[PDB]
Amino acid sequence: GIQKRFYVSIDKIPEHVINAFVATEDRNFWHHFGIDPVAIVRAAIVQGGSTITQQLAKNLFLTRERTLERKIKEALLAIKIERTFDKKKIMELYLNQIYLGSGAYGVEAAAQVYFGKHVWELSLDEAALLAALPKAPAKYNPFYHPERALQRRNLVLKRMLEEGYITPEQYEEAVNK
Amino acid sequence: GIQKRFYVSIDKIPEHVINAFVATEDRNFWHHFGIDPVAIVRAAIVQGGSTITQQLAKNLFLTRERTLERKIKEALLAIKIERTFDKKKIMELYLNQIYLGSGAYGVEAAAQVYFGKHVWELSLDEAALLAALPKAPAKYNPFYHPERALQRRNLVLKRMLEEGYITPEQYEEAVNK
Repeated sequence: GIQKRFYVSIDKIPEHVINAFVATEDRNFWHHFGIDPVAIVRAAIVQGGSTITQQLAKNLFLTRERTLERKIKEALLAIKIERTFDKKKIMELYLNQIYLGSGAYGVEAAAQVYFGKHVWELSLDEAALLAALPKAPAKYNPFYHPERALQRRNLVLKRMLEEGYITPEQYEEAVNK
Repeated sequence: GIQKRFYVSIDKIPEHVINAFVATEDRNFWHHFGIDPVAIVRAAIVQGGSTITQQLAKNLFLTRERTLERKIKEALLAIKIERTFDKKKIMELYLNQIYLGSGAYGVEAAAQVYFGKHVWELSLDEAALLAALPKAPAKYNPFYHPERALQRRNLVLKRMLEEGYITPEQYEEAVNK
């Protein structure tokens, strides 16, 4: 098996993990149609970028190209995908394919590599750490950059708090874990 | 909802339906890697064509193009998909997106439109009918071409028999339903 090991359906994935990934990478994921116009504009201002669906598309290309052309092929695919499968399913696929450093593909493989346990056994702070990796697994890998990894984790937590996915009490406890 | 209505996970889909689709469209689906070299060659001889994974890719393009270029973009996607998700999952996705005529997308929407019931409530002969549609939903639609639809159904049954997915007794009973 290439790395197609450890697939877990959406219904067995913690609300905290889903929310951590949404708040951090595509805050308005549940409502757009593949691409986020507002996000794209609000991005120009100050970060920014793609939607979860786009990141999923980006990884369906056998090649690792980044031209402007490819970015459009991604957004078109993203849009078509959104017309074919629902949000919970897209979230499921995305979460199980995403590279999270240390040879870990998907939330499950990650939960074990980083916390010796199952994704559904993860705490809030443990979920926040996974969501902080996608941006750059190698730059924020807790194994050798526990410092950048840590602050980016608390940043995800701060994001989740702003989205209302967790309470202030829940926030204070997590950032100190 | 566009048509993203009626999604059913692989584990709730009858062995007869899966097998009917495999035997008919990608006999050696469980063992290839996205494309089937032997199938492609054995195809030239006498039919032939793509793998289930390829058909899935073909439908992730917002456009309905058929150039040689697009056929290659499909096979590359197919190959990448196979390296990302396992067979049972690919089968799940494919089966839920495939157009089967009469506005029906996926096996579920099909089971209802054609047999007023749920995919898991389908009989062997009912499963054989669904597998006969992908080739040309409009050419074999039971609603207006019950004649072509019928013989192609029995052809799927004959295929399933040859693959050993059903017994001779099971075959005789179905072709007469």
